[PDB]
Amino acid sequence: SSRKELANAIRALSMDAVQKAKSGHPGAPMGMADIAEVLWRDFLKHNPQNPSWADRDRFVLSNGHGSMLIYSLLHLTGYDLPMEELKNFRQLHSKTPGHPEVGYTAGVETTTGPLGQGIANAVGMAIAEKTLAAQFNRPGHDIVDHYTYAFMGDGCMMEGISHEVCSLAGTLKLGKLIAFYDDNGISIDGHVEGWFTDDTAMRFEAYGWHVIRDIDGHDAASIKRAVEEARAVTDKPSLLMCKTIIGFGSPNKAGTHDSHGAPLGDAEIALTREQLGWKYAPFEIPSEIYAQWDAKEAGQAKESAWNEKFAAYAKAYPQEAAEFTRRMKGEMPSDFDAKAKEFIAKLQANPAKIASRKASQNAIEAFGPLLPEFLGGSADLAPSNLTLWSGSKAINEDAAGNYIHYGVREFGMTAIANGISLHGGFLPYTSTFLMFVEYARNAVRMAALMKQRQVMVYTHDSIGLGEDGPTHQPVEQVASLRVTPNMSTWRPCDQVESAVAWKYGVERQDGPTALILSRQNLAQQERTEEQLANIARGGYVLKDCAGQPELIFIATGSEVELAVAAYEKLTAEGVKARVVSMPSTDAFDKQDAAYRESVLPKAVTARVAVEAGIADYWYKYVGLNGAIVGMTTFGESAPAELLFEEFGFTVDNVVAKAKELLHH
Amino acid sequence: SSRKELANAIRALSMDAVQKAKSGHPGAPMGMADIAEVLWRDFLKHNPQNPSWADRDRFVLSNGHGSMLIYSLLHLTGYDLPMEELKNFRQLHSKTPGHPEVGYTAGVETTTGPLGQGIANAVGMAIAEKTLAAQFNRPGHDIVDHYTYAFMGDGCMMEGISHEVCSLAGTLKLGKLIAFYDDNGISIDGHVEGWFTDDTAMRFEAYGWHVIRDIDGHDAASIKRAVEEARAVTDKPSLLMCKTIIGFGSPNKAGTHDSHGAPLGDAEIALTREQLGWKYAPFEIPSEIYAQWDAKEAGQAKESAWNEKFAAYAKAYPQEAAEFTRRMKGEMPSDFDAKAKEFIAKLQANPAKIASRKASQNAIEAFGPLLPEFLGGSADLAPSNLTLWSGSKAINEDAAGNYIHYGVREFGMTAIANGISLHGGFLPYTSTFLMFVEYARNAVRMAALMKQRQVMVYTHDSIGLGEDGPTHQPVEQVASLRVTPNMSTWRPCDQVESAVAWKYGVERQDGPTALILSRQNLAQQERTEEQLANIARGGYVLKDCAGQPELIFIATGSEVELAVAAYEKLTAEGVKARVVSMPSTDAFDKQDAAYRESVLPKAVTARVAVEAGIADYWYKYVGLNGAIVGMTTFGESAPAELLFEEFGFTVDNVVAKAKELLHHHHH
Ligand SMILES: COc1ncc(C[n+]2csc(CCOP(=O)(O)OP(=O)(O)O)c2C)c(N)n1
Ligand SMILES: COc1ncc(C[n+]2csc(CCOP(=O)(O)OP(=O)(O)O)c2C)c(N)n1
Ligand SMILES: O=C(CO)[C@@H](O)[C@H](O)COP(=O)(O)O
Ligand SMILES: O=C(CO)[C@@H](O)[C@H](O)COP(=O)(O)O
Ligand SMILES: [Ca+2]
Ligand SMILES: [Ca+2]
Ligand code: NA
Ligand code: NA
Repeated sequence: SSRKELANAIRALSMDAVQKAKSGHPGAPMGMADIAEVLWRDFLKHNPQNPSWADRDRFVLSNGHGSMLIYSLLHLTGYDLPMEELKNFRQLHSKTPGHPEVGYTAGVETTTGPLGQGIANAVGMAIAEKTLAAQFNRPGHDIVDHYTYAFMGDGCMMEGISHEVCSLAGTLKLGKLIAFYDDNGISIDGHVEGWFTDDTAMRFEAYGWHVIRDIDGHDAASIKRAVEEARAVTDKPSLLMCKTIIGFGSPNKAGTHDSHGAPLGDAEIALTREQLGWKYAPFEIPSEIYAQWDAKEAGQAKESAWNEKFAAYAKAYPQEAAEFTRRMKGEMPSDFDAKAKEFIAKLQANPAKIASRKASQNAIEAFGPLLPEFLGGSADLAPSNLTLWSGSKAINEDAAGNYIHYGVREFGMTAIANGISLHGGFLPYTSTFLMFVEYARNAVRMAALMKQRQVMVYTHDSIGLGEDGPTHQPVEQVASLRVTPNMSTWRPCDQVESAVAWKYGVERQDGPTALILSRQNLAQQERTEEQLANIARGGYVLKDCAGQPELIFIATGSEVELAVAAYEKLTAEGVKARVVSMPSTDAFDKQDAAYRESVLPKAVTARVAVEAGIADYWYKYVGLNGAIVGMTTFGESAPAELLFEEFGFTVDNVVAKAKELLHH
Repeated sequence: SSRKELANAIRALSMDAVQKAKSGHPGAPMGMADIAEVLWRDFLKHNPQNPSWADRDRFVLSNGHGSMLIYSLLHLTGYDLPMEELKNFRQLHSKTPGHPEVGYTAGVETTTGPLGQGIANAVGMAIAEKTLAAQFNRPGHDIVDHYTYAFMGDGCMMEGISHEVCSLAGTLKLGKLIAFYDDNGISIDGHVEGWFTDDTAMRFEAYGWHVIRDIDGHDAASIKRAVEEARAVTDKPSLLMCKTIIGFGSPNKAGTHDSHGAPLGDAEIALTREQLGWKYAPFEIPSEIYAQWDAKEAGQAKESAWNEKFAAYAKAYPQEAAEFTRRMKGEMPSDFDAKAKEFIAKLQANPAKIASRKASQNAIEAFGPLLPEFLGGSADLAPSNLTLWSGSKAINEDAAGNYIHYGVREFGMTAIANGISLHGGFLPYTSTFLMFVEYARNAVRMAALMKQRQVMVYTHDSIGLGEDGPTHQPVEQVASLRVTPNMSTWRPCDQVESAVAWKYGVERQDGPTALILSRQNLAQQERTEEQLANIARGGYVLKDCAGQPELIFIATGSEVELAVAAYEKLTAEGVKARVVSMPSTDAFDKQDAAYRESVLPKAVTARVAVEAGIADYWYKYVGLNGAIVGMTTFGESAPAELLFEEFGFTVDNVVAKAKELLHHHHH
């Protein structure tokens, strides 16, 4: 068959699957099919029989609404994605959700949809390949060597995150990153000139990319030559400016916004079949077309050749090969748990009053030698977030390093780190001031949705940061993290809880962990062995009474010391008081009911929550018959001590609120 | 005095104020002082005695950590910002907070700090000036004519939001926007080449800006020439790339990251005075330097001339002049309240089962003729968010229009709209799918912090959107808005609540209002006159029983219909039940204790919340002895009706959960 006919198989499957679902996006798949045919058939290195092959090329669809493009490609090339799944596009529990999801579908590398994040993930995958190659390749043994290809459209280009990640990709000279821009002139509001007029090629040259202008995206020869040129440029990422017609093939809807996001309609599909010369019924693909698209034979040959290369590497570099396998599987060192517990015990035995930002740095220092998979960084806040340890080596200085200077790019950093975690081989950590989680907020959500391990180091957690004032002082950010599905959030009260939280984060296998860390020094609490072991349960009894409590304080982070002081004053008066430290609500909620009852007995309604964050969260644990010593407003610019007084974080106020609650 | 001596007054006040506070940022004020001296003394059109003059130039410090720069300028030029306030930099309830805050300080135009948002606000101020000029100027009467000047640094340039807003500024040919880039080579991690290597000039060329390269930012004559050039270019925004030395004047810290964000130290300040030739003690400024910096006489003259221009305009164009004054003051038309109430009453009397996105469009259509100040838009989702009405006119087509095609730029859109609201003359509305509030999330917070009026139209609010799936289906986003100080969030259950929420939003002068709107059609509920009036109280009794209820359902948005159906089933079985519609938790919480008790009586603990959003929020209203029919997970890609079934939003499940709750209460 001709290359145009092979590409038209994508067009047919895509328009027909959208039509059957009565939902979805035919335009971009139809517009990009010729580009996809060249990339996938002539260049992409992959094995449909093993989508997890460590050295495969990675493909990312940043314009993820065009999901039928990737489903068509996966089906045609021989992945485990049968025609009946394409006939179930957008249907409950199918392998073909409306935007592609990692884990749902063989061969999907990332979850896209939210514009701009796919290209960010691709930048992270390319950073991962470059760094892993530098760490593991040896003379005569280049076990890491693969490309990262991304498709993206006008939406991704308009989004700010594209500026963040493509600027950084230029600095890092990511020569194996090749992006294809679907330059079709159309967005949802219509012809893009009314709102998008950049000289995109000039912009990307300003980032230090190699840019190929004016590619005819409907001409295989033009596309193929451009990809060859891009592959030959090894010191710069490449952008291929592909001029396409959205909805290519449709007489009446090609080149129109109408083709973006609704079924074409039966009559228009019939006219499109006529225009394309496509004679096959919906969901019919002839054996000649499968034979030319199928990648099983070539893919298995390429993966087998790589396996033989890896076996030879392992004979010359046995310890390195074992590390490669461990890290690509995402497994932890066998002795990590024991060594981390030893560190935690040493902290409990040797008290220190330090900020939890510093306790975090100390945990990175302790873990660093044990976790060569770390690939950490901060968004231009290394000396403030405290993300460097003695063994940090920045990848802009040493490609085999373990640290990224992300610049002032919080959203891009977080979505890059999602690509790093998706790639395999690394454990990313990212960092900024907690307030600026709001810049990165949807990438944090995406880490949780995609079940990715990433430690998110968020310092300067409250009014305790002081004079920088209300634009910087978090109030409501922790509450929002706490209610995000699959997110783990820890607000440690001292250096011991900080180390436990770090351990919890690195040991997660199926989602991210946010650490909520202080600028100001935090006192260390005394703990029994049982209490020390129970920090990891997220909530535990720190101070107690004999018998059933009359009053329970629930406190987190920097406010535990305040709650303890109130407990001491009320205990001396003869109140049966308790203090619960709640560093992680999510870990606590996952405990068994007997444990939760032992900490927060259901019969004890006189509960006082104490936290320098938004009060409304705490109704979850205090109900309607308790009290909350929290924030209800933005902060103010002043020294931290005076802010804690101004906002009621005083022993007198905590005691008064407890007494008012006990007097009923 | 020489220009350098006058600039050195800024350097002295800035380093000394930081030193006294033992906190703050001396580097950027010291690096930009010469640029500021030229801009403020030779070009800026302003009156220190009236910071609210409608036609003043607007200045924005996007690198807001350099707050002592703006406090020095305001003090030296004669604003009501006494030296004692500079001595109280970063102290509780001073007029000199660590990052500048609009409202705290005479002459501060916006609250900055969070990088990139100041340049976005400036783009919005420049859009506002261009649009207002096109709407109001008449032949011989150019009553709107002012510049927007912004300072920004490497951090703002790295941030994605700068790409969004500067790309759009290029499309809109904002010739009165002039930005100065503090190109000093330093960020917090050190020398920026390790992480920031853009050819920034070429980037801005790609946006359609007029770029002036390689300006010596310590040479007044060079700066002045560059500003003159930028003013002469009327068809492009301008970027002045000013090469500066961070901490200029400090022998040991100039050009270093150490100068960014800590006091220089007393010993270093002494050496800096010696290098600069600045002899005056901390907080000392001689009368001769005030005489050269003061802007009161020139500012009076400029505003007086403008007032005479406006008087001539008002004689020739009396109705237009009255509209200009009304809109610049942020006042509403005198008949708006009555006309909006008439619309709301007509909707209650004439049911329609439509999506609340459509009810929103219908409210825009109804209000549009009454509110010529609207300056609305969507982030490339006009046909989905339903933000156009018959009178919309995009400003890229006609500069006197009322609508902005923002493109796929949610964060930039929202921070531009903050600039629009700060400028005066307009009532902005912005729009995207609710999920993508997460892209714009800190700009929403900034609108709340700055007490700005903006209506945020967030459609596709739940799993009810269907097949687009979990990356698009909000779950926890509304709860995040609900816990934001000074935010107002409305999740209307029908077209009537939607119109009430729109009215509330446009009439809310001291903060923003988010509308949480459905893709799918919503049933209209029956209401008495009192219930209709009670929608605006945020939470109200929609269905009731005689005597104390056994059970109270609390529901919002699309789930009110489900809660009412469950109420009807249980009522028919003899259960004493009540339904509370809670379109706005923030408005409900602001009602007095007696009203809140009347809706959610403390004696009734068997409370069932029903909302297709994160369950954990609802403990606030149901306590520990109730039930929540909510989401606890991400969504799924499927038809909406199957998702509602899958996730338990069915009459059978709500009734079962309510009966299970009652069984537990009884035993
Ligand atoms: C912030 O994140 C975000 N915001 C909005 C949308 C909705 N949306 C999908 S596509 C597109 C605009 C056009 O995107 P574009 O790639 O040009 O596509 P085609 O129409 O296929 O050419 C828009 C506006 C999204 N998915 N993600
Ligand atoms: C997302 O929002 C955000 N993130 C981080 C910061 C902290 N910060 C202030 S400044 C700067 C980096 C350097 O900013 P830059 O203008 O080059 O300054 P100078 O050091 O004065 O040259 C950084 C990193 C902020 N305020 N806002
Ligand atoms: O610019 C910033 C914050 O935006 C920093 O310079 C801080 O203002 C001070 O840093 P720390 O002393 O809190 O680490
Ligand atoms: O691209 C998008 C959403 O990201 C749109 O095309 C929607 O997928 C369909 O729009 P509505 O029918 O919900 O308005
Ligand atoms: Ca497009
Ligand atoms: Ca700088
Ligand atoms: Na290349
Ligand atoms: Na100009």
